[PDB]
Amino acid sequence: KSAFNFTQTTPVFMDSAPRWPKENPTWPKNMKATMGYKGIQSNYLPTNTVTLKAVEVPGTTERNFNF
Amino acid sequence: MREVISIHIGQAGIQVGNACWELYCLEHGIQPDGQMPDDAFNTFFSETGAGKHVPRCIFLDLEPTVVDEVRTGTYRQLFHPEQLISGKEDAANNFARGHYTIGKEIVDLALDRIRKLADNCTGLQGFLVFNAVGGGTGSGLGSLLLERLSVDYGKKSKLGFTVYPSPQVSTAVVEPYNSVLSTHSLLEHTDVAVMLDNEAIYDICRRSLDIERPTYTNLNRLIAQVISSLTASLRFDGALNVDITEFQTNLVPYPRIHFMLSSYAPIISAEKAYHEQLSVAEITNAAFEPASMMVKCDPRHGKYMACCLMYRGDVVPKDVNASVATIKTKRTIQFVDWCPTGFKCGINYQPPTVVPGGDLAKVQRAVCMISNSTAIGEIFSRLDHKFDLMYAKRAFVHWYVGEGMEEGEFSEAREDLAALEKDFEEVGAES
Ligand SMILES: Nc1nc2c(ncn2[C@@H]2O[C@H](COP(=O)(O)OP(=O)(O)OP(=O)(O)O)[C@@H](O)[C@H]2O)c(=O)[nH]1
Ligand SMILES: [Mg+2]
Repeated sequence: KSAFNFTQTTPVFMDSAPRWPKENPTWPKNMKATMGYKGIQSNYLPTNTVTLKAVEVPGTTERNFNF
Repeated sequence: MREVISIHIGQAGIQVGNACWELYCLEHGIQPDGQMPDDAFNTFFSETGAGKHVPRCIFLDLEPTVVDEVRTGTYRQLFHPEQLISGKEDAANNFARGHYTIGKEIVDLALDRIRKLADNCTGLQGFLVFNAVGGGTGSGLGSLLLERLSVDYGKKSKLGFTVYPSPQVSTAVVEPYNSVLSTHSLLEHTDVAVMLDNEAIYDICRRSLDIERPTYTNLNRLIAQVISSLTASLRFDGALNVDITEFQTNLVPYPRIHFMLSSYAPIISAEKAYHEQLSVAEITNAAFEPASMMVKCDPRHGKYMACCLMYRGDVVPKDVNASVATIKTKRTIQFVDWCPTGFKCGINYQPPTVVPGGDLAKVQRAVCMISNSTAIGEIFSRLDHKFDLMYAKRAFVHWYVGEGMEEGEFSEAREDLAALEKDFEEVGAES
């Protein structure tokens, strides 16, 4: 394992400077991306907003999608 | 969006309906012909494809003689003719006929209207019931109708503004009975039950309005001023907006105790309003005044478990919290131990409106109080006394049993009051 200079034995003499594809306080970490889910699933088109219900009747499926 | 469905049952139900619906058509500039010269009204109406705004209410009764007046009066182009449901014969001041004989064949016609009325509102806040406990239509149908509303809708909020039999003033002899039978059907089916008596509002007409010729057309004009002050937050912008759900949440401690009183203030003629200033602290003192109660009950015999307050007009919160602070120090006013709080206060920038030819005064400040007190166990005991006074002789029974009933219905509905009596002392535990 010579010609390799392993990390477990590299005195602080040897040390590396991190380069761009890596986070560091000097260069800016530009924006990232995530997936935002469909919305609240329903039987009509999924929506983000919750609405009132006329027929409450615990455990029943009644809506007025058409407004 | 913020939409409610108003119901009117019996005669008094529609005789207040002619007052409330004379108020809203006036409070939104709605001409009697439907039209006018958003959401300011969408609580109570619905535009059609042609100009008009039709109310989302239901006038239901077994007497054509009171419904046809609406069909002939100036407010006839308003209602969809189908909503004004009537009947061939009446209940004849008998709880049976309103519950077993006649009521059974028209409800389906009523419900098909309610269903057609539910879809047309996108968000339903809750039903409003204007009942008249003491007759056949008001009590018998109101009983049968409230049940069916619980099966079809369940936990939806149904308020109850039901005029109750008065101690002294009583225009009937059998109204003890059809009142008792009604209790179980309202208790287990209505969400909140405001009460008010025809006598209690008489004296308020005597002292305050000073109209020595009071009739029903006067009393109905008062209840309009209550609900307009109550549903202002549904259709008028104002600090501390308060809806129906917020209303019953912090007012009904137990599922059983949902009876409460009402008080409006100020109630002043058009001339003493010139001998006056009507400060927010003065009004709210006259609101908690027992003489300004809309029920013949005494608040100084019981304890306040919760109070609601709908102010209206040029009012700011700094003044509400200040006057309320005084009453909390007042010793005349008690409070049960387990509510150091006890006020849910509401404000509305829109002052109440006055009806031309009305008896109140144009004022820029008003207060409508509703309090859930335990003193209401009084007005609930006189009925317990008179019912047993007559039922010990089987008087008038052959009518009830002769129309598809038996005797058990009396004892059930009798005990339902007995159990409900002790609850009004249980909650006054103080330990
Ligand atoms: N505040 C108020 N109370 C009324 C009015 N009209 C009747 N009442 C009261 O209602 C109670 C009787 O009930 P009614 O509605 O008249 O009769 P009903 O309940 O429809 O039963 P039926 O006579 O069989 O049709 C009495 O106590 C009346 O004083 C009114 O216009 N305003
Ligand atoms: Mg009647």
